[PDB]
Amino acid sequence: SRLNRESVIDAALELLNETGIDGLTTRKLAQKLGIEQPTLYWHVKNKRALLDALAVEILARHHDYSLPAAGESWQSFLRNNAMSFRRALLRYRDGAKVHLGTRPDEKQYDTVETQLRFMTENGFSLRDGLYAISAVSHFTLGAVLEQQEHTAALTDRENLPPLLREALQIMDSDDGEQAFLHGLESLIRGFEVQLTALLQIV
Amino acid sequence: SRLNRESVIDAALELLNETGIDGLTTRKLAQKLGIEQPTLYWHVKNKRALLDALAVEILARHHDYSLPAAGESWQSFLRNNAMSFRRALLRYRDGAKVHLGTRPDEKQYDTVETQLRFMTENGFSLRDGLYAISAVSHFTLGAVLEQQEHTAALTDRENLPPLLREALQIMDSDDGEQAFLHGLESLIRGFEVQLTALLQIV
Ligand SMILES: Cc1c2c(c(O)c3c(O)cccc13)C(=O)[C@]1(O)C(=O)C(C(N)=O)=C(O)[C@@H](N(C)C)[C@@H]1C2
Ligand SMILES: Cc1c2c(c(O)c3c(O)cccc13)C(=O)[C@]1(O)C(=O)C(C(N)=O)=C(O)[C@@H](N(C)C)[C@@H]1C2
Ligand SMILES: [Cl-]
Ligand SMILES: [Cl-]
Ligand SMILES: [Cl-]
Ligand SMILES: [Cl-]
Repeated sequence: SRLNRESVIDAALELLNETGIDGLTTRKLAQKLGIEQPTLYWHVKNKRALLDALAVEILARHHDYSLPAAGESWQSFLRNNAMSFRRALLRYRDGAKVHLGTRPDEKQYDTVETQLRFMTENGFSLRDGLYAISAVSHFTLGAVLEQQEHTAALTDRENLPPLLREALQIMDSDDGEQAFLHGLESLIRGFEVQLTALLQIV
Repeated sequence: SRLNRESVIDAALELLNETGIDGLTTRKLAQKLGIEQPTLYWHVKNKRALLDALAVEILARHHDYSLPAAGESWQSFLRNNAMSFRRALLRYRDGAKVHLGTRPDEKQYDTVETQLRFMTENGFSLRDGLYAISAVSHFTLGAVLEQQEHTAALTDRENLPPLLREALQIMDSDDGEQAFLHGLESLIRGFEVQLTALLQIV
């Protein structure tokens, strides 16, 4: 097959979706691509390189709300950005796992700079703006992680107390979206309390 | 070596700390234990079983704030519980990854029931209490994930714009704890706004 950047990543995304993060071995990638391993090594040195590139491409493909609308409130931007990030992370098997620990790629610099600048323009110190964005990112990654990994575990592997029993029905009543959106509102409002408080005790 | 539950888990925890979640293969576990693979299979059927058991034991060992103090506020319980959960997840390499997607084990039923009951006693519906606890869990897992995976990536693998440059210094100025604690306060306060609002628009 074609071994340009785009096609290697396509194939790796396919292989990820088919077999998860453990299936992504340079060995199985060579098979999908129809090549020998030294051929693949010329293009792709190791799993880390591959994963870093997949993380960027997952957002290029499916992260459709990466910048604020004109005059958009910071609350609304974080909300829309979070839902977009969640969507993108859920579109491939183990995609959140792929994203973990990545730092912004050079291709993403202008976008992440604008996000950070936008927060400071709305009254946050750089630090407080970053802690908000971070918290949103972290909560969204955890929520997605937990969902994706739960589904995996249900393909592999009775005296419940009553509240737990009900709580289990509730979590499993949708894909996680209800709990995620409730949490996201809580988070955004907590940032707001913090921001508006200025130097007052809060 | 001894192949009781306790010693198998000890060994697997050791192997996890030494080699991360990918190092935990039934094959490498058999070597640490000084046994052949069919011997190990009698005790441990597959990786999933192992991981589920490790997740429970990581909390038994290092999760020291799993229940509310007498008269403790719900805010203070969530705070103390979250910091405890974070500590426990950070005590082994890839321990958050080990915990992902696990549901409460029978050994943990009484504790999780009490957590859920405690929330409802403090004015939450079961559902809203669960969304709070979930959000805390998810945010803590993401935060820990991101930290642990970042450190891994720094063992494997220059025109930064200014805000990103500073933001990178800030994240890397500690182990993640500052951002985590700031986020946690934001989250808890957002739950409070939601709870006290009752049927009022908020
Ligand atoms: C600001 C920032 C971000 C991210 C990030 O990893 C990061 C970092 O590692 C160090 C310092 C700053 C940041 C994101 O992953 C990312 O997901 C991202 O790259 C990103 C994106 N590229 O559009 C986002 O939308 C952000 N959003 C999920 C809060 C977030 C922004
Ligand atoms: C309530 C609950 C919890 C957890 C959980 O996985 C869960 C679930 O999967 C379905 C329904 C309810 C819950 C936790 O993982 C756990 O980490 C947990 O087992 C736990 C523990 N065993 O002590 C905790 O302390 C909790 N805390 C991190 C918010 C949280 C509580
Ligand atoms: Cl071709
Ligand atoms: Cl080619
Ligand atoms: Cl022995
Ligand atoms: Cl034995």
